[PDB]
Amino acid sequence: IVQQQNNLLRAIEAQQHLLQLTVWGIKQLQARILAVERYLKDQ
Amino acid sequence: IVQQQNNLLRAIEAQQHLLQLTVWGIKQLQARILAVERYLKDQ
Amino acid sequence: IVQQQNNLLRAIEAQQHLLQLTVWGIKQLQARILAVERYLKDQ
Amino acid sequence: MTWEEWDKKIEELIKKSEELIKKIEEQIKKQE
Amino acid sequence: MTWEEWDKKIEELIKKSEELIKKIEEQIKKQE
Amino acid sequence: MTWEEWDKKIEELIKKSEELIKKIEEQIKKQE
Repeated sequence: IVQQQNNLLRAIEAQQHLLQLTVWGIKQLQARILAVERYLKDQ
Repeated sequence: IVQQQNNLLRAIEAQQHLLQLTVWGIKQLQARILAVERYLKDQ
Repeated sequence: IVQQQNNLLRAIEAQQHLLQLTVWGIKQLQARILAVERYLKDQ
Repeated sequence: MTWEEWDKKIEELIKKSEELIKKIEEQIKKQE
Repeated sequence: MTWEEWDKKIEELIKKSEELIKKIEEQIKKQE
Repeated sequence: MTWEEWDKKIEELIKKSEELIKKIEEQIKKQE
């Protein structure tokens, strides 16, 4: 059953990396929409 | 080993809060791109 | 305590589906901002 | 898929995830 | 980082996560 | 909520999550 926990941990480690990748994307999109909003305002 | 599960749970609780924060950001960005799409259309 | 792991697994399965849904949204927003960026460029 | 469908699925999965965390957290307190 | 690299890393991590969930779910059925 | 507050909460939760993964991964090596 310690084999189980080692696998429960491996699934959590995989989801930890997925979360960091989603955060990366959200930051990128936020910067891109901001640049567009500023462009339309400057015009 | 019950100490282990209490720690497996703590990691899941931390990822549960990370997910709610990503959902918050996605909703914000969706509203901002929609306002831009509507602006360009109204012009 | 095997009842516990079955519940630890159920929480992970729920977060696995939440992650796939966030990824879906990020892809949608990325395509929509790209179409806007291209529109402003073509004008 | 529609964004309002997205809102519905997200909210259900979050609630379910929260109720599962409560379940686990209580089965520990029944011992520790 | 490129968005197509992002698509590649996401898909690999999801597949890996799914195969790990199957592993765990079977080691429970071998008992319960 | 402000995006800089968002950046702060995200970073704290990630660090905490990483330190918890290290904790678990060591308590396994103390046995297996």
